[PDB]
Amino acid sequence: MNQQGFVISNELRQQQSELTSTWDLMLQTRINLSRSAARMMMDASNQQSSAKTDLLQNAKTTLAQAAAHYANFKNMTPLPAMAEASANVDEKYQRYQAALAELIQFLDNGNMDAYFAQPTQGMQNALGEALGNYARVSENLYRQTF
Amino acid sequence: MNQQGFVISNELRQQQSELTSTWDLMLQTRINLSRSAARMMMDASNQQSSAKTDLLQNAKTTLAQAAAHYANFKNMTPLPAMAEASANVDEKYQRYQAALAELIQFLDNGNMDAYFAQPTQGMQNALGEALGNYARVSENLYRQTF
Repeated sequence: MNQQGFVISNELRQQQSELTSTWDLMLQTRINLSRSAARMMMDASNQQSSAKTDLLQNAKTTLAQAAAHYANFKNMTPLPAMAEASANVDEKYQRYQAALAELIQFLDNGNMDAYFAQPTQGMQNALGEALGNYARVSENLYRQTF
Repeated sequence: MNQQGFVISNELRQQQSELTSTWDLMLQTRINLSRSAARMMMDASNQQSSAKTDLLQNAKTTLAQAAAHYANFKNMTPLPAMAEASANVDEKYQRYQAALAELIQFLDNGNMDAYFAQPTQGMQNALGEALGNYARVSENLYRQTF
């Protein structure tokens, strides 16, 4: 229907929002984990809450928040035009969320070797790429509506 | 003019694009610097290009790319409705771009102490916040046009 433009617009609006929230968060989680891993050597110092003192904790919350965000995005059924794009993103998200979930495990148990061996970058890049696509396909939509 | 909707739309389209590119990049630069700082201790190993071996180099390019992006955004005069928002973002960007430029200096000269003392987070958060505003004000625009 004519007036339905807004309901199908705000939907494609929130799909983009929380999606950019997820990325912003996993991107902030990887930096938090590095601040913990970096300081888990010569410049340790802090004894109160050893290991999980400050940034490790902040990196558990940031992933938790990115999980909460995406959970909504996945809750919304993708438009027929965006089905193949949404899936590509979902898959790429699975790998990277997992990668970070394991980096948190690694930092919890002092597994530095494991930490620095996982090729986290490729999985981050794989997700960004899928994101740029979804966005392209997504913006195109409105342009194919004005 | 009536048809001008597209020229004023695509403009507010690219302003948002390259702006999200900048953030994505500084967010990727801080993670690169941590990978370098983290490994600039027990798990060094690599002798080819010591210090500036891999991630330090990648972190110079990512900032360089984020600089290139924003340079465009700043090149575009802000709409009367977005002037006060664009400025708030500019300022907050100045602090954080600088913060990262110095973390690169720190990692180049082995200044680990300086590296872990700068309160990078507050400046990142200060920028994200200003970004959420600009976005709000920016999205509102089209909604105040449909």
